[PDB]
Amino acid sequence: TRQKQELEEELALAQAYLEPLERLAALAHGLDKSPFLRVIPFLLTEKELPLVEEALRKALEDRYLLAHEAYAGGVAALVVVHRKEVDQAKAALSRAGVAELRLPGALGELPLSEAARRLKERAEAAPRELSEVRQHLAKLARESASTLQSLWTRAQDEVARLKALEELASGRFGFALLGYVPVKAKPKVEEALARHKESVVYAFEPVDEHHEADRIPVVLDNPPWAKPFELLVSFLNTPKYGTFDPTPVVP
Amino acid sequence: SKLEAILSQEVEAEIQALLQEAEAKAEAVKREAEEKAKALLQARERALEAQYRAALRRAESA
Amino acid sequence: LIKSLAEKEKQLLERLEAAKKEAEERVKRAEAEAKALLEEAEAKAKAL
Repeated sequence: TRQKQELEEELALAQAYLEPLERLAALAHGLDKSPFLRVIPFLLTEKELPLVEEALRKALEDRYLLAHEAYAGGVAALVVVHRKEVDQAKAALSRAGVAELRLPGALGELPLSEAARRLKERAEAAPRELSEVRQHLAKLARESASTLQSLWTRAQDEVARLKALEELASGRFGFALLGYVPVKAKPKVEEALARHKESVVYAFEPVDEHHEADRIPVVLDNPPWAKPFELLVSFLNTPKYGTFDPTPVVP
Repeated sequence: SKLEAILSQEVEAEIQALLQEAEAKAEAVKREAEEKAKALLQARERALEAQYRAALRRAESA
Repeated sequence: LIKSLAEKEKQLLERLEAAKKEAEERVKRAEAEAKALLEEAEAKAKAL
């Protein structure tokens, strides 16, 4: 998921700008990185070429080759005079509205010929890796999801047990804890706690009555003819263990 | 084009400055080698002439 | 028009190679002249 997501980043930035870059590479095959004149590239809008070429008219008019040949989806306004002349004319053209092709990756960080070759390489390579990484993630799903969600269940069990383990009270030779059990769960807890050391001592207290009774948990326990309306009566809040069980009147 | 001919003229000016500096340094090298062949031809000739004279003085004294 | 820039860069590289060979030619003729002057001085000195 590092590899394919960054691959999709590079492929999305590549496929949208293959053909203007290859076009300016075929246009600038007489100067790749020649050390006399920078090549101001601007993939611009429709036929308003004089509005951005006014800076070139302010520059050398009988020289300083600047035009947009083809690929009318975006007019490839290339400007080429010199170093400082093209820099100042690019400043004036940006005052008229212009921007140079300075993108991330390899296209807007290297010379245009080899960068266009690298973009052709990524355009011819990347859907193969698209398909193969989908195939390998499908295999990874189909033969890893079972054991990883099984250990997820195990991890949730361990975290639940250890975070509930701090709800006790102890010093140095023993602990004590308290809990609440509904009365139709007494034989299960009794046979479960019959396992331990010398059947360590339970206190099955009948709960203290309705005075000082707000901390008591509540359940519903309705007969099974009226059972499936518990969600419909429990959209609202819950009673206070001493409030009437409201659930049979709705059936 | 105009700036085409300007850049071609700048390349010609660089070649011209290069060849003029090469001519100047080659002239200086052959000049100093000429003075070292000169003044060495002075020194060894005067030394050998003085050796010949001192040999004649010692021979007539003997 | 692209071939114009290609041929111009090619012939400018050719002119730079020619100027470099001309400078090396200056250097090697000057070395041969210095060698000839040393040989003349040594021959005249030996005969002298």
